[PDB]
Amino acid sequence: MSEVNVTKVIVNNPICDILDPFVFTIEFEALNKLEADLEWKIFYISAVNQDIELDNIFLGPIERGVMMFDYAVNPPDYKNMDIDSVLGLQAILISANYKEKEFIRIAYYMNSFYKDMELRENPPVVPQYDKICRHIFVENPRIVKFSIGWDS
Amino acid sequence: MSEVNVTKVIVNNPICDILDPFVFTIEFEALNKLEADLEWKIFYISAVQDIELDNIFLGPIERGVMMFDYAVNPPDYKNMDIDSVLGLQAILISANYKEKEFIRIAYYMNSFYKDMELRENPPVVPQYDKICRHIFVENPRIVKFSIGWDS
Repeated sequence: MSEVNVTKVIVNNPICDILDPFVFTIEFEALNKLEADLEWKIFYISAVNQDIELDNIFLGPIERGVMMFDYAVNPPDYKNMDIDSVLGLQAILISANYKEKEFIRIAYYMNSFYKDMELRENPPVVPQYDKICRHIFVENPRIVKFSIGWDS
Repeated sequence: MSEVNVTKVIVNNPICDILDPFVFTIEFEALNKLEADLEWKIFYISAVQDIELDNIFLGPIERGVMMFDYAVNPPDYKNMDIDSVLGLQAILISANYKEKEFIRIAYYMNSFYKDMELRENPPVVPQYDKICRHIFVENPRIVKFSIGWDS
């Protein structure tokens, strides 16, 4: 039923400071030309409280064939977030949409923690976001596909 | 009663193609000068026999702190069981003195196809250039052993 198959997702900087942008290399194959653009979104998932949309971009026109692209998005504003959405188990999710309907989601768990062990053992009362790093679990993508309408 | 303490181990390229060398940064402190060299080995652990990837000698050992980078080449995946290539494996750092092991540090790792179609349908002939390993860095498995030294 799906007109588009996602063939690759590369997490380019799986271990980095949390202030660094998320960078993905994404490959997909269109089985048919589509009249409209594909919409790719990135979501930050907290405290595994609501999901934060990091960015959304449109790609088109969509011809039959394979396309691979780089997608860099900025991190959310950790200063205005619950500390549990900053330190601990989080997730990052790629969402693909057509005509405002999601047809696949790919998410990766990630652990966020202070890089230096003493601050891990004794976290300060005021967080120091410049010394926190995320570790994305690239070997375990969580995928769900959805039946949507396309052009017919 | 150990004369040498291992204070840091950093896995420099924890997520990479399996054909890339393993690179470690290792820090240790000798509480006393030692008459002989330290021997550091790296082992590839299958089906989580073991393959010794390399061994190097460091010396002379003076009292104090030393940090060094240790790069070793991967094993010959073409002559290995596919189950020793894809899946849960391990990589182990071994430190020895006078041919006696006094500490071992190991990390689990998952190795998987980067392309989703080959992940769902792995080929009968492996494509090692398209497999990636993820070394599980925040869970080091350490065991220390009391050995004889110089006294």
